[PDB]
Amino acid sequence: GYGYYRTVIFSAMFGGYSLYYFNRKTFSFVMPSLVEEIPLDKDDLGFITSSQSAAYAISKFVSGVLSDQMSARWLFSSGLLLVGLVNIFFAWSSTVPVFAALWFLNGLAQGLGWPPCGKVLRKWFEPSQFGTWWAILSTSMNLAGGLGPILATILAQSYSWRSTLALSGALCVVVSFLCLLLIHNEPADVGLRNLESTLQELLLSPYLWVLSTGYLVVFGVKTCCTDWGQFFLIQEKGQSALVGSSYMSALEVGGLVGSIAAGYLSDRAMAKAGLSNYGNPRHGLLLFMMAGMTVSMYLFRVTVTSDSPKLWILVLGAVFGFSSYGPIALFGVIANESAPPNLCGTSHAIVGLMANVGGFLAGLPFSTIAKHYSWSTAFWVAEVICAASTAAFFLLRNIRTKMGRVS
Amino acid sequence: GYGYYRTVIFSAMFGGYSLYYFNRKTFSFVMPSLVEEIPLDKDDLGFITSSQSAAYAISKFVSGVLSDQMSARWLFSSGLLLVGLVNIFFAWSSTVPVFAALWFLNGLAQGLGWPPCGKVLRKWFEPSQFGTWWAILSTSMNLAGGLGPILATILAQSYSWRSTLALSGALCVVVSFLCLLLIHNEPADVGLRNLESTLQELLLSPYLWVLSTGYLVVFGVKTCCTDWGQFFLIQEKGQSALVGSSYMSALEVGGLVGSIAAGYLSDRAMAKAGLSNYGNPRHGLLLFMMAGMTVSMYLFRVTVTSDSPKLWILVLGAVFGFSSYGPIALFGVIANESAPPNLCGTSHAIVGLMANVGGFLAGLPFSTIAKHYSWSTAFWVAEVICAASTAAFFLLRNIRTKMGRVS
Repeated sequence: GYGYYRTVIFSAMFGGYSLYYFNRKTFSFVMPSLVEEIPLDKDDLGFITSSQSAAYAISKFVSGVLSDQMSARWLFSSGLLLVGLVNIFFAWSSTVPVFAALWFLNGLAQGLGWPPCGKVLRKWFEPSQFGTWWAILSTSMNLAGGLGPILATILAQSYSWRSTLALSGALCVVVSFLCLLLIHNEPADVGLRNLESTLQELLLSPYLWVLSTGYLVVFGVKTCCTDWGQFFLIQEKGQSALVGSSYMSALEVGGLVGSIAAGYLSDRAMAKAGLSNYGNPRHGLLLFMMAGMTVSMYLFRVTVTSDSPKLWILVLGAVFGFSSYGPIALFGVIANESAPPNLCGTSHAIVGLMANVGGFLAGLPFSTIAKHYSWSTAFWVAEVICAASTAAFFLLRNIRTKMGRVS
Repeated sequence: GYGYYRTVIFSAMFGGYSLYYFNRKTFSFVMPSLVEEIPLDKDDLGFITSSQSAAYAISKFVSGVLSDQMSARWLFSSGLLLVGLVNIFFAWSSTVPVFAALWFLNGLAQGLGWPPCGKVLRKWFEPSQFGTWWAILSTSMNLAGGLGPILATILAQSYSWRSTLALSGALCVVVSFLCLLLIHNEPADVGLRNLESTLQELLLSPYLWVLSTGYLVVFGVKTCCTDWGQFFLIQEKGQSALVGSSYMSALEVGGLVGSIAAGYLSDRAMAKAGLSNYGNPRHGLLLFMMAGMTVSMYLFRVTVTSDSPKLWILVLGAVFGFSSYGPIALFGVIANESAPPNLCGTSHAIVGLMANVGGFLAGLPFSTIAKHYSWSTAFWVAEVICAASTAAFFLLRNIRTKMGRVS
């Protein structure tokens, strides 16, 4: 049955990508037991994590381009098998360049997880339900990030880092063998009905780059607020460290509920409409949430003092988390959905490369502006870029969203 | 008397820059008598005019940078003496490379006219009256453009192109000798009271480049509408050639009244305010007029048919001309006004180089988008860029407008 296959393939892909995001950050999760066992440096740890970041940028791009050509089930379970072999070799490693090289290989293999998920969600799930199941699979990412450090500290208190990370890699190998048999990349695999364009017809479509610059701005504003809202509450808003950490936790909880709400309400907006090729019924709430980022960063910049209570801090953290992790889910939804069927993952990779560009823009120039001028000037520049792109995307909401050839 | 010097120096500079803009386009003005006398090609004529355009781009930049170092009266009357010597040599010329080289030298010498006007208006006129006298000197430019072809056709019907252009150059020589003695570049020349920063302190100020990108967008949208609104009414709006030409004349008359209204009402807004260094009281109506460009191009794009009358065409032409030539005057006003006193012309030149960039963007990529997609898609991309920069400049209205050092 078609719904039985939707349930089974998405549950296997749910557990699979939870294992993916758990083993994208396992060295981050079991970091205290490893630095108790063997000594490292701060710059050495940063080199390992930056090697993963560079390899995972390259691998998101290469895996998005390759997921259109080769199948999704083999690319998915081969990525999880490579992650498992990497963690098996990593737990039995002792010297620092072997740590850095194997974690570079894990950065290469973590990219092979999500564009197969994008191809499966593209060919299986209807556009009237694509956003909410996309949001539940990003909730699998968030569930891995939640249950990661807790049970990681449990298994690092019970067993060592070698045993925990080796059993995690062996679990990736087992879930790879048991998720190769439980992903079908199209409904035409089991005999069900499915639901021509080239790459230059995707790249010359303006909606890919409007979507990419909107995702660039939204991810850069998300990343600068996520990385420096703690210091913005410490230094220019007079709040303590507990209020800044609880503001980050409010932004994360609001981000989970905002990703799920963006998916579900954008699928409600897609079911009620969808007769024309120009425009997108997901823009009608993507713009609500980008205006929510505007109103949220304004009411967090000018209406936060040292005397305004923690309730307003938590409310504004939840509303900016809502209004920010919603659009990142929606730019992923549209980069997979408004693309041609054989140019879906390429479109999502070209959009997701702007995550790397915006992460660099929120790391070095945002901290540069916050060091030279002030923190409020830097976060206000972020609010200006986000609100100007909110207005620009409200203008550009009615370009030809369905990409590829024009006929 | 201080007001007597304001009147006399501005009247001499008024007649001077009228002679400047009349002799910037005299070969364009007396073009029919010259093509009756000697034969040319369309690409030859285009090479002459493009040589002037390139030399005048280079000369606006070099003259703006040089007007801060050397005096304004000598640079001004030396520019007018060079224009006069060029036209004296040009009227007595016969061969095509001499035409192109002398008109290149006129392109080099027309740049030497306006940054001395900017320095004189900067040091003489108060910021509570700077915009309206700036607008009257741009009205001198428009008066030269109005009385140019009319009396040019009169003097080309009476005398030849040689006699007319030679008497025009001799009038530039006479007005140069009689305007060197009637421009004082500071009130400290005659003993009146006047009204430290470096170049890297100007270039690293963000308001110069926010102002430059706003002027880039406004001049590109002005230039694409001015160059292609005729064809947009011919081809996609069903209007005849007379309605398109009268729409352009309505945009020009509206542009003159909008430049003067921007200057006068921005000086009224400057007199009523002006206590802080952040923000600019001219932004409060520069944003009204950029929103006027937005509303004007929207109500000209979607509420113009083949059945909507010529009254709505003329009203929308006047309102977009208002709302477009207002801001170009105001970006000049602010590029001269919000700059340091010894970095005024450099700031105006760095802003005015974006006129060259936006003129190229409205020439080749705008016609490229209008050839590939449609005319309404191209003008809608122009409306999107103008409205997105309207919103971005409404955000950025409160950056530190006073440029230079921070103390």
